[PDB]
Amino acid sequence: AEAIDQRTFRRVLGQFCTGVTIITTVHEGNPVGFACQSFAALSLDPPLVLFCPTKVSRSWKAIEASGRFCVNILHEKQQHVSARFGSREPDKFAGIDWRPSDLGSPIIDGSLAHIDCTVHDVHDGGDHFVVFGKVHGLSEVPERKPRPLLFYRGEYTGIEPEKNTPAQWRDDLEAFLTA
Amino acid sequence: VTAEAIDQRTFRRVLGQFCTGVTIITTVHEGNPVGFACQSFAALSLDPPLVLFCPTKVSRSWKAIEASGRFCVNILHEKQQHVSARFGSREPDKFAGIDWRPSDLGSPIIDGSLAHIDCTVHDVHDGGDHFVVFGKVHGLSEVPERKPRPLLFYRGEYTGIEPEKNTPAQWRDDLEAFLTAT
Repeated sequence: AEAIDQRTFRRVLGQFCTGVTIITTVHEGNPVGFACQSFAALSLDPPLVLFCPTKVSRSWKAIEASGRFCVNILHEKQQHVSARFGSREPDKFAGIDWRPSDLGSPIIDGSLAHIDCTVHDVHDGGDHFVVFGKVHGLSEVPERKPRPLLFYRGEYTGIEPEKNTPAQWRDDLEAFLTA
Repeated sequence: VTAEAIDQRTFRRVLGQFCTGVTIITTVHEGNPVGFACQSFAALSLDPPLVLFCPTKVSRSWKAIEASGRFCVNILHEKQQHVSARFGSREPDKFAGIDWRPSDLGSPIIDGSLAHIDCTVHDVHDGGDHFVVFGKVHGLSEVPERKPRPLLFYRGEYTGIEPEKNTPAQWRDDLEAFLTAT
């Protein structure tokens, strides 16, 4: 009954659709990363983001040690990259083109956007941590078609661009960070 | 030394490249239903079962949620763009013309939503010009069943999925698996 309760959490929370990130660092010379969907924009002033690694994550411990990370937001053509980071295969950056950011963290070629960060604060979050990052630089790749990789009810998907609709807002007290 | 190095227009443009669902987060306070639209939501923990959301420090709804001690998260269907629009307006009664009923804890469920999650306030942290609020999950539901077509927000616009793109996914590394992985 414990395992069924956990299956229900996974299914119901899966109804909230998200993009997909790879969060990366370099620790003593080698590139390190993990796939993550528990990402959000947090604050404009100061500029902050958050992400939620598991308490058992090996990749987060490398980020904690360096104090630096880059967030790569994935394009739908990068489904293979996400699958690679999700596996137990060694040498995860093999065959994947990348370059260091201004702070030294891996930027993956072909992404929609990247965000160059330092670790700002860390909190306990049950069986996960919540990590705040301070933003030091960011950009989107020009002329790449805006088609994000999605994750919804346990499967990869993408958008139908014919559905794109302008949004108007008036309540300034509750403004989205991205409007 | 106080540093200002990030342009605000650039922040909004770049962070909009991360696509999200759309929620309405609700409570009852001083005999009235209260709610707001929010994209800063995430699944947080399995054991214990937790979620998080991030209201602005100036939020009217957060003051009501803080006082009552409880909230319900409603995940919207693509045909509910009109609900998100009303909650994003300055109308004095936002629940007018929108069908709703109380959850087991006593917070508004929006009829026609894809799913809802019934919570109590668990902890609260400072997050710059926002707060980060943790909720303890007491109930959750994805019925009555509706065709699985979520309302999305991407690059400052509403959108939706192409269901022909839906593809199964496998995850061998248990130490890093998503909370919602099958």
